[PDB]
Amino acid sequence: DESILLLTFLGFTGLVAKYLAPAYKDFADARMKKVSDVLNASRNKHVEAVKD
Amino acid sequence: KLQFALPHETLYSEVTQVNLPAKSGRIGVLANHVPTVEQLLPGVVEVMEGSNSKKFFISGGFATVQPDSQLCVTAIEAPLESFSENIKNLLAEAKKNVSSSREAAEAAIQVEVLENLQSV
Amino acid sequence: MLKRFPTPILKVYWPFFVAGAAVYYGMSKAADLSSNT
Amino acid sequence: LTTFSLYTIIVLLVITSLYTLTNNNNKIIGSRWLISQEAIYDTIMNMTKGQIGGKNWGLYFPMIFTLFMFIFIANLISMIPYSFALSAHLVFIISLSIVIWLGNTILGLYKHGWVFFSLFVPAGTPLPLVPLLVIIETLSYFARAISLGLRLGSNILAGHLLMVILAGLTFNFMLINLFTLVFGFVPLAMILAIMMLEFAIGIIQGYVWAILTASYLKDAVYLH
Amino acid sequence: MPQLVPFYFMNQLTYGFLLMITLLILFSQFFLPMILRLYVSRLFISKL
Amino acid sequence: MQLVLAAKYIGAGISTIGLLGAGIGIAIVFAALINGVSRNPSIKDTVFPMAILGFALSEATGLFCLMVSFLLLFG
Amino acid sequence: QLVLAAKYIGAGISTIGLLGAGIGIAIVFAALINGVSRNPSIKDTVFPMAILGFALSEATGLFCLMVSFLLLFG
Amino acid sequence: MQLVLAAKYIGAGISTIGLLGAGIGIAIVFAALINGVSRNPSIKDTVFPMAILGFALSEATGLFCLMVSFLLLFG
Amino acid sequence: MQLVLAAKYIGAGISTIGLLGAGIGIAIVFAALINGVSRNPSIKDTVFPMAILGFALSEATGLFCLMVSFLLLFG
Amino acid sequence: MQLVLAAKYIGAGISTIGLLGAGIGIAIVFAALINGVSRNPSIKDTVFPMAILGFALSEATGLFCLMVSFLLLFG
Amino acid sequence: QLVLAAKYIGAGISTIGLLGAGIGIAIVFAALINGVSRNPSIKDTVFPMAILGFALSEATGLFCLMVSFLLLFG
Amino acid sequence: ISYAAYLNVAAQAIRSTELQTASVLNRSQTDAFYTQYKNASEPTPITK
Amino acid sequence: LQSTLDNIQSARPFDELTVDDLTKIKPEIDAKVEEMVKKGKWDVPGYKDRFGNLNVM
Repeated sequence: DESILLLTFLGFTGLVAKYLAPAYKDFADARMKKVSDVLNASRNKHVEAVKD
Repeated sequence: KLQFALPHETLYSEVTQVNLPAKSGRIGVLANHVPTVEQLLPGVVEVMEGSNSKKFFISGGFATVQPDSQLCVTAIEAPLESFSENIKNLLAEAKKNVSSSREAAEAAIQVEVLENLQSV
Repeated sequence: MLKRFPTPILKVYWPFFVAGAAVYYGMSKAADLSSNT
Repeated sequence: LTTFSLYTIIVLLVITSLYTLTNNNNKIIGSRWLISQEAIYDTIMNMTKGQIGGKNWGLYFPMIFTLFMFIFIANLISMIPYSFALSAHLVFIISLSIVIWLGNTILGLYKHGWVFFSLFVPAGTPLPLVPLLVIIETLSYFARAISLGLRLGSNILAGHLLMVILAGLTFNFMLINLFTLVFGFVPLAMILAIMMLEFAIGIIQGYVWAILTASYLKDAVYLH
Repeated sequence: MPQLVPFYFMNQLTYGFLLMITLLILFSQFFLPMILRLYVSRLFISKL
Repeated sequence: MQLVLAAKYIGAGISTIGLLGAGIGIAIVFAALINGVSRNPSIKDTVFPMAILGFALSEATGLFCLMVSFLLLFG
Repeated sequence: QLVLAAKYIGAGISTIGLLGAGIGIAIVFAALINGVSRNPSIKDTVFPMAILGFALSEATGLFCLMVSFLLLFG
Repeated sequence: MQLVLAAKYIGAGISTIGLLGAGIGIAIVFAALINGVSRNPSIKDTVFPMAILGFALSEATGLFCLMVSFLLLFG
Repeated sequence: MQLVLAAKYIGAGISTIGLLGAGIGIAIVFAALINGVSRNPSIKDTVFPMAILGFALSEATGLFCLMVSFLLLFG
Repeated sequence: MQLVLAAKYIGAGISTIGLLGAGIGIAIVFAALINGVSRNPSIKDTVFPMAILGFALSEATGLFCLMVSFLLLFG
Repeated sequence: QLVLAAKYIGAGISTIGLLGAGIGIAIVFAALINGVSRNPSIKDTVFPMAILGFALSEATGLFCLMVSFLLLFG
Repeated sequence: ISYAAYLNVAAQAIRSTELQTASVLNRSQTDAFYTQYKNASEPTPITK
Repeated sequence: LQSTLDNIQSARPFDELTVDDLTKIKPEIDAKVEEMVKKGKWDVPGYKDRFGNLNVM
């Protein structure tokens, strides 16, 4: 009975890995980029201040 | 064909997607839309001709899809970039104006504009 | 990795902890009654 | 001792991993996993500053956070194919709910005196319905005592039972003759869809607990 | 239901409420402030 | 004896009907959310807290019904 | 025996009453969401009135529920 | 005897059904209040005494029904 | 035993009534979606996550009726 | 036995009631479609997929009900 | 005997199911009339939609009806 | 205040970054005195 | 200033940055963190004022 349930869970992880796992990778990547760009922007900014 | 016009300019006098801010909330017109008369409230307006999109800040006016597929939009002033900091300074003043003060109603309109600015 | 900065708000959670104690005693008596019939 | 005790330990160790190696030693730049625990932080920052905003909102920010994460983890672990009733052991969940409700009632009485009973005067309604509106405000106030617990518990319990009941039925579909074993996968796909829904509603319920026991606390801290 | 009626109600419940107190402290002193390091670090980076 | 056990299971079936009301209720609240957003897209942040609150409050009554059912069913 | 059966049956029938409350609460909250989308600004006044309305609708359902416990337990 | 006593409990359960309409009734009054007030911002002062009258009346049918449920059960 | 077993099968049928509320419910959420999108031409990016959220929750209450129904039917 | 056999045929009948809700539900989705396309003729290409989707989901709740009916009829 | 009585009773219960379908058909048609009256001109696109909507609503009604027939006839 | 007066006040407010041409400035403020009359008799001019 | 400009260019953790590195070069980090925990406010503007703040709601 419960081997049917375990089969359902295997299917569940299959769908998750199919659709969600690349999506969550892309989502996480997008944010990571944004944080990095802001960080690097701040570095540029203080370099400007020295020159000023 | 879309028509967009101001007293002192003409902007589009159909055009693929138009997004309009109205008494009835927000209304969208895409190709043929059924014939409406809607008063445009003080607004943020988008007009798209193909995928190209132009963004307009609109002082309210009137919208009328004509039954001949002429979307007559008439409003007092439309570029959203032109409207965009001096307005923030004004917004402080407008809050001050509400405090002392038809003038009361005017200051209320200024509050409406302040909301309209917050969208920008 | 791990870092600890104490937040002394454990005396802010005094009514929460007190409620837990009252229920422990009352649930002890209830548990004894339910473990019979 | 109990099976339950072993799985409560498993929950603790899972939660530790979310702030010990989900973190990249605490990288400012942020890692793909640690970005997740930033977003959870932000939507509870903006939720519990939003609910129980006021002079104190951060003072109850750890409490609402450990109510989020506990339920968030305990409705994934309990959704593993062999894994025990923790949230389907309703007696722990409902008890925790009543404890928090009492810890609100006591917090309100203590912090806001005997004018805490003004919470159960909803408004200055006309005098002939003032006593009625005290009675069925206190009644609804201790309907809040049990509602919060019964929400989470019922959702999780019903989900596991639905999946199991259908699993046993489709077992007997694939035990009867081969013309039924052809079209034996079609009900199975329904169980798969249900398992997707049950994972979803456990996270939705996880948000709903933590907003409701922010809402009760909103009522309790700020009178009326 | 055997999952809602053991005789172990208080035993289970003891281990349960212990997990809550543990997690509360654990978040409050440890894990919440390491996120607050991210917040503060960002504000110092904001200053520079 | 059988009469008692029968009546228990009958009483359980009957109670379960109460959940339907909450099922319609949830839909009504979410319908309102969708309509509100479409009529003012900038409403979205103000409505969202109220929406989750309203969902929960609607749901609870159906779950009260379900609890009476479980009181009979599980005993 | 028959008396025991009778209380179980009566408890069942009363529980159906909760149905009205589940719809009721939703109608108040729907109107709240509709009202706030109509005004953009009403919410401060309206939200108290709405919580009052919620309570009153809920209270009717609670009458059904307490009747159910009075039947079932006695 | 057994039948008469039984009929109290069963009859009471059946009696409890009427309450659902009044519950819905109250919600309808409050819905109209919210909706109207959102249109005006200011009708509310006029509308509030009217609304309380409406509440009491919608509620009242439920109370008559509830009374019958207690009369049937206890009496 | 025949009485108790008959009570199980009947009680299941009674529980089945509860599903109807959810059935209307799904449609109500979708009706709001269709209307809302028709209002804006373009709201759909915002609204579609809300629509799925509403659908799942309404359905879930329905499923609670169903799990009780099958608990009686098979069990 | 007569009691059990009766229970199957009776219980089936009770289940059939749930389907009424689904009938209304389907119609609601179609009503929204008609009004929606009416309000903006060119909304159709987005909306027609949504309409068939809404139909299917509403129908699915109905399916679960109908399954319980057939189970009581035939096993 | 009891089973034959039960066939007739059961059949009756199934007849109740039909009320919903009657409402369903009307709702599709109400929308048709409203839509057409709004446009004067959407009608040709909408007319196949309306027929489809009728058919599907009706189909649920048909299921109620056939279950009744099975119970009546045996 | 009329509907178009309502819109007018909004338009004037809307003319606030600066970039504002003369036609804008004229469209924002204008001087006129509406001379109300009765029957001959004249309630004396007051700024429009 | 010439020297400081050079110091920013040839050493700068920005292609890998851990809070341990900022805590180590500035104990100002920990001072502010501790003051915030003491303050009992876990919203700091500085995180959302240029650095992101995406949130479910």
